[PDB]
Amino acid sequence: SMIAAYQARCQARVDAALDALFVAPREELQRLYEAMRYSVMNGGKRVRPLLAYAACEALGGAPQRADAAACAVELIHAYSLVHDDLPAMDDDDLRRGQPTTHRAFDEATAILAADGLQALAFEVLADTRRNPQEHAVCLEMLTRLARAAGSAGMVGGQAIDLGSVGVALDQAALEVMHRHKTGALIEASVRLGALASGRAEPASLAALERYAEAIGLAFQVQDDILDVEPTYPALLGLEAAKGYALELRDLALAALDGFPPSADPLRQLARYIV
Amino acid sequence: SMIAAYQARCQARVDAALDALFVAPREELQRLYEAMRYSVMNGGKRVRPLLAYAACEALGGAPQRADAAACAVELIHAYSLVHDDLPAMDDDDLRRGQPTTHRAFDEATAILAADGLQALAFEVLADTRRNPQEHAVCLEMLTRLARAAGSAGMVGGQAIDLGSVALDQAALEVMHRHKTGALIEASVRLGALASGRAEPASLAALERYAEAIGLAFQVQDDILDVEPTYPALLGLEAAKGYALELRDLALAALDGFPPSADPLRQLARYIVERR
Ligand SMILES: O=C(O)CCn1c(=O)oc2ccccc21
Ligand SMILES: O=C(O)CCn1c(=O)oc2ccccc21
Ligand SMILES: O=C(O)CCn1c(=O)oc2ccccc21
Ligand SMILES: [Cl-]
Repeated sequence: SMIAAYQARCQARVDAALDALFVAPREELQRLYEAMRYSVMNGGKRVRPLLAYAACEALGGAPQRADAAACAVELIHAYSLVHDDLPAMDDDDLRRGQPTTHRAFDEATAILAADGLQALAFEVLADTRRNPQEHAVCLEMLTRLARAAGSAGMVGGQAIDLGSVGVALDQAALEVMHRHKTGALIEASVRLGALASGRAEPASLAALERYAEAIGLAFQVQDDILDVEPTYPALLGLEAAKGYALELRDLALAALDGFPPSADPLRQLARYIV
Repeated sequence: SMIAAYQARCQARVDAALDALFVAPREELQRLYEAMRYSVMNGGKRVRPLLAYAACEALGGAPQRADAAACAVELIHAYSLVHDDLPAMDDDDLRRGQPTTHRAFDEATAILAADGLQALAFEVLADTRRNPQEHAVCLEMLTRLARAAGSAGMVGGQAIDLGSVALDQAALEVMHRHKTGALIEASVRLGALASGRAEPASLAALERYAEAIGLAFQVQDDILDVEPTYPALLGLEAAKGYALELRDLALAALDGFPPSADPLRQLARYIVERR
């Protein structure tokens, strides 16, 4: 497909940029940096970088402009999964058949590596060589990532989740959890790409935000559906869940009304998800 | 010396600014925000904020200019302590007699509250209302904090410590300079940036200052514990002498600074005069 090729391009590109970030500045830090590299360079699909690049293109920006954005959102993502894997959280020994970072190294080193990955996400955005936007735009990219990654966004979502165990969530509560835990960062990926284009305007930003809201949820619905083929199918029944995923794809496509052909990657992604 | 009063003024001010950051934006996030507040609003002495304010004043800036800097360095510091307390690290039930965050709440919540505190540190610096410097200066503050807080600074120092075992003075100093020095130095740097009057020579001198006091503090601390350390490496009396040498280097780095740098001078003396 066109989307398969777009994904593969985004993945090669961001991977090359990320791989360069993990050189220990001195010998004593080698194992720390190897854990950082292990936590990031793990064959992930890089959906968040794809979204940054595609949002950048949708507004007419050359995609290399979003390199730093793409790296930052992937760094946030990766750190979040390392902390999530720990015994006090999800306690996961394996991710796609490979040991998780605390299992491959040790729990302290995993905690620290991921802590350093979060810092690096911000470092890369603030670095006007790696992220060479107008300074006001660099700051807005930082602001948006920090809000989305923190306790009002992704980390907050993780807290809502742990605070809902043993409660039977209704759909509205489930969606509140998803919008925080995964939606904030998806939205920030699109927002930061769009900002990197050097052509953002408030109307186009608001429309891309509607797009992102839609596809973020659509990812979760469809994930639950593929698991079958407190979940969307369990709440709704399998068939109504499938209908809901199509509704989300339609909201996503509608948000892109008026965009030029250079938004086709975002349209194609919305279809691919469902 | 008025250093105690300077410290108390810096503490009240930064505490007021920090306390305002822990309002949950909706109900479902209340307990997370409470754990964040619990992890920061613990009566700490706020040395890093003190440094940001004093560096700002040392360069003729009004101190409220450094409010965001002060908050950001304290947030990084507070998150680092919460993760350090965790069972996989130092495994402490107590911090100054009070239950650690993982005990008062739970381990996941401690991990997450601290993760959120790190994001907030960057949020506060990038927020041009809370940190109303020129844009280029906001970015340099962000750059410096990020580098100091991450795997090449504070987190790296934590890894070096974890990774160490049979260690010589140079290697001990490498560990300290990362684990504690980087953030101490960034506190001074950010405050100086916030003055609006930074320049390379002054920045460099303040960096020498920060290097010196960060180390002096660790030397004096080992000396007081008596009661792989500075006294064991050097002998108790040469360690005491080395603490004075570090204070002197700190004070020499501030040669030529005006009287408004007096808080930094008094702080350097205080570090080696305690007990
Ligand atoms: O599994 C693969 O390697 C290709 C699958 N794949 C694709 O074709 O487009 C995608 C967009 C986002 C994530 C995965 C995608
Ligand atoms: O802890 C007190 O209230 C008095 C001790 N104290 C002081 O007098 O100045 C200080 C600077 C930093 C940390 C502690 C300091
Ligand atoms: O972490 C703290 O707040 C207490 C330790 N501490 C202090 O009280 O004065 C210091 C000066 C330099 C480095 C650490 C110092
Ligand atoms: Cl389709």
